[PDB]
Amino acid sequence: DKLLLANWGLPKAVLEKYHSFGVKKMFEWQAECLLLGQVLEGKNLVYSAPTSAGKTLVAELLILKRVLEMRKKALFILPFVSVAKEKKYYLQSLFQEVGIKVDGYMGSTSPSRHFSSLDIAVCTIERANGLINRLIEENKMDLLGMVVVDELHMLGDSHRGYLLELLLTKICYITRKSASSNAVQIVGMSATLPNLELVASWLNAELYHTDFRPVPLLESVKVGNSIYDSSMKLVREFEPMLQVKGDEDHVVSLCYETICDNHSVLLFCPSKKWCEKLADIIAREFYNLHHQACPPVILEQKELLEVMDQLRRLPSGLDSVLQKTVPWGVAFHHAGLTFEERDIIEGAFRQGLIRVLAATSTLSSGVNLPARRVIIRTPIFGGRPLDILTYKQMVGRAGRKGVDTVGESILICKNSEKSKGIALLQGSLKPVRSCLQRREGEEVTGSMIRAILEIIVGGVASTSQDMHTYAACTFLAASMKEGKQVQLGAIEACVMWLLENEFIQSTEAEGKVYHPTHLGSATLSSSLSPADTLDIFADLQRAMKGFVLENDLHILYLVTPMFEDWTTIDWYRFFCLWEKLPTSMKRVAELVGVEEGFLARCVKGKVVARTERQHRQMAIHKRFFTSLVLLDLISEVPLREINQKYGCNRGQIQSLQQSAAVYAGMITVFSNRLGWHNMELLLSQFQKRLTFGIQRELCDLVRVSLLNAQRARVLYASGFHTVADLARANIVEVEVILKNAVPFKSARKAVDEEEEAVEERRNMRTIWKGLTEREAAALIVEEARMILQQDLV
Amino acid sequence: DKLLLANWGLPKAVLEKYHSFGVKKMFEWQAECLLLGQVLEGKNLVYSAPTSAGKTLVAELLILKRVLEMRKKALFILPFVSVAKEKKYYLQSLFQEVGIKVDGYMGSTSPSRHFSSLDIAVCTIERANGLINRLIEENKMDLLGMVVVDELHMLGDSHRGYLLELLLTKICYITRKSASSNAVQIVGMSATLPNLELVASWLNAELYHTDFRPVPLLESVKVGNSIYDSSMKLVREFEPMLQVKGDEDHVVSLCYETICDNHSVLLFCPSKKWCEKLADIIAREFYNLHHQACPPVILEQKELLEVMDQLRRLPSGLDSVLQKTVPWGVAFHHAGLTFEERDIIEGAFRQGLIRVLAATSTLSSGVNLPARRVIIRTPIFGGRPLDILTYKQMVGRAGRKGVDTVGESILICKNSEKSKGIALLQGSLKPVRSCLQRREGEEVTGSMIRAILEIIVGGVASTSQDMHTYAACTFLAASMKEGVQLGAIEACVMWLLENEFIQSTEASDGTEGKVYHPTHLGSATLSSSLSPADTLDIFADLQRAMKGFVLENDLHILYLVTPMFEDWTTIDWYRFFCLWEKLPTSMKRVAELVGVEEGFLARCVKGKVVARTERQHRQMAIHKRFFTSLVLLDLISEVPLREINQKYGCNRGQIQSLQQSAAVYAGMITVFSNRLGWHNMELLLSQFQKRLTFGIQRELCDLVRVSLLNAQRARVLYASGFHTVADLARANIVEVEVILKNAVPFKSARKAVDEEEEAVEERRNMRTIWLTEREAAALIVEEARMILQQDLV
DNA sequence: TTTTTTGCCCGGG
DNA sequence: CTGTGAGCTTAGCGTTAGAGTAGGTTTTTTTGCCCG
Repeated sequence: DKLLLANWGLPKAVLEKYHSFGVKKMFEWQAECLLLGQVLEGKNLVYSAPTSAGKTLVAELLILKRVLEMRKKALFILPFVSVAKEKKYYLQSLFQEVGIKVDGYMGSTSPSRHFSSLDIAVCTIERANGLINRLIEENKMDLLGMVVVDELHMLGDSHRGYLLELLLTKICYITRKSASSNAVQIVGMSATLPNLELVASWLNAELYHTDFRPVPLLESVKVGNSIYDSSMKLVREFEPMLQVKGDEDHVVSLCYETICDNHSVLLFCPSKKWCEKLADIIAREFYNLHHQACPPVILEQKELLEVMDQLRRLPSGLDSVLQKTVPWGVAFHHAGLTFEERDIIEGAFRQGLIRVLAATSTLSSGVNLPARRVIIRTPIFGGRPLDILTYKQMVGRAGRKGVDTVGESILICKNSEKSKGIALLQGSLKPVRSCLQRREGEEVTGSMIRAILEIIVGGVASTSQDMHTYAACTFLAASMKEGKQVQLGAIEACVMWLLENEFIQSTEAEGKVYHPTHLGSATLSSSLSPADTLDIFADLQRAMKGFVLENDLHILYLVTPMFEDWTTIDWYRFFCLWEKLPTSMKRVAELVGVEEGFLARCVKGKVVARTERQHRQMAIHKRFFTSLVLLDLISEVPLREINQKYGCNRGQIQSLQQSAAVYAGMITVFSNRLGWHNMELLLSQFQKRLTFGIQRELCDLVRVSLLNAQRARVLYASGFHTVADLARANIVEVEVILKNAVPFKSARKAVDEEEEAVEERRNMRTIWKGLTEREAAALIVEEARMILQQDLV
Repeated sequence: DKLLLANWGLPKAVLEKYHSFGVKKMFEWQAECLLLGQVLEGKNLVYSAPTSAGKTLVAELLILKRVLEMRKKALFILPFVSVAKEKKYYLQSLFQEVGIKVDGYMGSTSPSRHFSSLDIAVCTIERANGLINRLIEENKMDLLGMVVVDELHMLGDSHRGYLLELLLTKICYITRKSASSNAVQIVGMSATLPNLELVASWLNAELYHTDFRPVPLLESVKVGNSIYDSSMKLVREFEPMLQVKGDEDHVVSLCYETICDNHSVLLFCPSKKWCEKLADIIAREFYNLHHQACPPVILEQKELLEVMDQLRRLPSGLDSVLQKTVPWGVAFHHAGLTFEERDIIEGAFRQGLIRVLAATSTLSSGVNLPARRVIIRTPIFGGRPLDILTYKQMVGRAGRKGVDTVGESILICKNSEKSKGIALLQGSLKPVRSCLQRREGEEVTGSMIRAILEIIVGGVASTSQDMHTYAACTFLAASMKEGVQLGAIEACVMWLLENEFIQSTEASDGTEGKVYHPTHLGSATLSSSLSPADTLDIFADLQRAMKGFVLENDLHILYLVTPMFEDWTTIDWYRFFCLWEKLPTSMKRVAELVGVEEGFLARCVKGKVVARTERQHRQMAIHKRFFTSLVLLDLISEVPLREINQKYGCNRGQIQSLQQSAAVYAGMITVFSNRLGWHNMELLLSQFQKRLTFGIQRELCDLVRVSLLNAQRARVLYASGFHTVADLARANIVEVEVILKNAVPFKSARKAVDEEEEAVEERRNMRTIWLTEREAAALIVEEARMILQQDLV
């Protein structure tokens, strides 16, 4: 009964919470992983097990042990905000009865407390690195007592997760420089990489690996009728029941085959367009079955009506394809949907009301959504062969906790190029290699630059000897010394780059000693990338030369998120959208460096930049086009009009809203630390406006009149009007309120002013077909009184 | 028995203060004035006495009575800040022992708490008309218990003082409107106008006027050798005691002829330069008399040992002329002297240490200095015939209240001037007339527009029928009913509509006609205390700033915060053109956006300032304000004042008039933008207002001894390390260098793409000091440790 | 021609 | 708008310059940081 969790010294509350939330006994692999000789003595640990096992239970027990016994702050680092929230509630629900002050840093969420009062901080990678920089800047690094790290195999990505090398390297360096019984214990989960012994020995960790699964997975590939296992054993020839030309690979039959068993099918797709198309086809066959009408389909239509009606509450309305599919238990789930459509369709699949769910990779990662069967539609995604890590992560969802006894998965392929499928079933992950590693013919990399930047700006390792001592702690150094048995000259080409771009200063004494500029501290405090800072700071300088206070577009530009290919841009539509801009906004285009000749060149084709002019002219226009969308969001333009106007979609929009609201807070901290306090107040005073939710005190008014919420607010800020009060107000009183609600804009033409600049000031005061307040104050009374005449009935 | 103040039943604490401050018995005209039929009952009072009488003792006893008999608040309205401050401290030391809360609103000094807390507010006219607008807007007029008006004859001054008509009209109108036992007793004091009974009848006041003064006045004209009485009766022929080179009028002998009896002289000159000439001349002859030693002048030089050193102790230094004259008890006093130099010279003259004082009109008004003999150098002043009021204000200074028995005045006149000279003695004040009156061929006057504006915007008399009911309360109407305005009232609202200060509302409450409401430009104009004639420029300057604001430097914020003046100085258009051309492109950019132009600057050198049309008339106002902005920048740029006087040609009196006015304009134009709803521009202006303070703290002034420590560099050192100069000598040069580099805002040494090299040269030249920071950081320690070995002894 | 994913901290009392 | 003496080179003798004065909040009180 060594596996019975009650023996392990858990507090009874947590034991019963595990009895509530989970299972009473650990798996045997978990009992081994906790009992590597020094792990319970505080040795660092790296381990790997399938995600269907109780992967985090080992870490959670190690978290609780250290925080009960050593009573020091712990940091839990997770790859995504959604996982960070899900795990925060789990950890709170598990530990709160013990009083462990769990909170976390993720998205816009913050503890609303100073860190030194928490016990567990749950973080995304971005905010875990940011917090450690501030612990180093505050020199409070002594507070941190543990770090826990999921998906430690992310070290090899240029986009994200290299921060996880820098983060652990900073911890190791400060510890090693102090040490040369652990100050910080590191626990890492790494999904069974090869050369995982290298990651373990780099961290001085114990290593545990198992392939144990609560349920087995039959990975297989389909070509033609033939079904092969991982060994290429032909196990079945498939029958294309419900044979139709509607799918030449008979995807419907593999789904229907499992629908006939009353089990749930998960179906990964190359694209949102293909995913949307494929869910329509499947639903039409369940329509075709039921309207022509072997096992029948069970539809549970009483619940599908509740789900499909609940989706009607959402501001954008129910998707015109979900209207076709959801009545049959067919849905699609991808990041082209809004954030709530995702949450509702996830919950409806977790309970099995939806039984077929077509999806992109958004169900591979970020949400744990297990299924009984996983179908993967092609080995090629876009123009490229599927990442074998994505393949493993997709098929890893085929297991369930006893809801079936096995998992199954099917790669679908054609008979040509079949080996490019089998290469996934027989392959394995590439060895992980740190992004710090230069190519022999190449300049230093942006992650090495940022690694070197952070230490200096925090005042750690200001000497080049200390920079070489830091670099010896990297996973690159551990990887190099293993593989070889040049980095000393890669530091120099970074420090020069940090000098030539003014992030650091050199001071004499024998040698040189380096310090942050304000452009250093600003880059670090905003936790921007240096490569992005040279675009943001170049935009900020050109505003100091002439900031248009007349309107929001110029300051939206400065706070507009930096994205690469946030959409495809139709440069001809952008050219038209710029050409028709109002005068006081076309003046913003000229001042930010948008140019007729560049848009025309981008209409006439496409450009790949070859000069520092061309490399930033793109970065100007791409940022400006993104601001034109943000301008329409704060102007409350309907999203259905934005999508048609810009080619955007309602998922891209909602992520833009969430990103802009954070950029305004970074670039306030950026300008605050460049000392540009006249720009900080303009940005901080605008951070208060760059938000998009309904002010609930107004809600019962905007519920009815569909007026712009500022009109509702002034009709609330004056006289506290409900709709039943607006029906009583005098049309002349409302006209005076509507006239004196706005910030002033004179109607006259000034001397030496173009009338095309005056017309905008008089137009901005109009309320709609050109309703002046004289007229609008009547129509608003007519609307209010005619509605009230139909609401008290 | 009615003359002895003890018999009037004062509270004994105030009797003891009057026994301390002056004569214990009232003058007979004061007892008669206080015993008009109803002035003690509460009826308004208008009275006149020569200013050397106890003119204000009447109003002081009326104040004290009503403030004790009623818990209502007195408002004491005085023509200048100097007399206002003096009256405040007098009234404080008089009433504080009774517990009456006396404070005031003057010249950028304000009470510790809002008017609700006070019993008496002593204020200038413009801060009186300010406060009265706040009492009307707050609807707190019930608090106003009494108004006491000095210099009520100023109602006819078109430049300033007509506000005393608007103020009293609005008090009378709100009294009439609300009441129609006196609600607000107005006590008015005036010089003896011909039509003073009309001013009394307008206020329904009782009238008293008398010629009694304790020291009788002899007026005379010296024409040629010959001295005439007021009747042109010859009294004496004067031959000069002193032979003097080029003293064709014997003015030096006219001074000396009473210096021989130890009596002081006050000499009024047409100009500052003519004062300095005459002070030098008179000093030369008193030196010559003593060097050749007529009776030798007694100089009391032991007392001048303080005064003349105290002028050397002053940061102005002892003026190049004052070095020569002050040892001999000759001084000059005019608006070009720094305010502390005036106070020292006033005190020495009041003590009798100075025995001849030349002055411009600055001692005719706003300063009480008596002298036995007043001499007026010409009947023509500055190309004008001298004003008969100004002459009587000058001559009124003759006679010293208790020291002397007779006052003498000599007007000096040429034989050609005789007709104009005699007319100043035989003449008398012109009848007062309100400036609200149109000339039959002229446009409606700005005094009426500001009158009609304030009622509307304050929420009073919002209908034309009420405007006619207001107009009937003016002193204009009282002037006319004794015997055209019908078009003036309607033309004003036509003007205030065409210039968007008010809103025409066609209210539906009846067919009777329109209602008028404030715009935001109305409220801003009123609550800033600006004239409508100024806010047509202050708006167009501020409106053209919104189109593109240079945050890169202070100059564009200062161009919004400078005072507005006509002929603050002469502008040498060549040394402006040569000085605009010399600006950095950081600031030559601002000149483009502000609207300064070569086609105007290079035309003023070659033509005349006469602007024929509104385009040119504003174009001139752009440039004159920009020139004032350069001077005001240099004052905050720590340019030494001796340089500024060379660079622009202003003087150390105008500079203080600019420093005092600009600090207030930073407040007014905040509130102007605040009411316009331009809350972004308000926040830039409100932050910048924190920098417009010019007094360095003496706690920092220790560091200011160091040659390299600009007040910024001293302050940031004191902020960084609270350093004594001993500690700056103790400091490490590298630590100092780090402090010097950390203190500044970041500016890039790099050039950016699509800059031009001048734009980056200005960032580099702005980062250095008049030395690179490393270089200065050595010299500063070598300087500090050179000081310390000299400072320890 | 086409996928999903992430940074900041304040203001009350 | 005026008037006349203030200013220029060699200096004996040309003609431009020149008065003084004023507007606005927030402010105190209980102080600071956790906890809004």
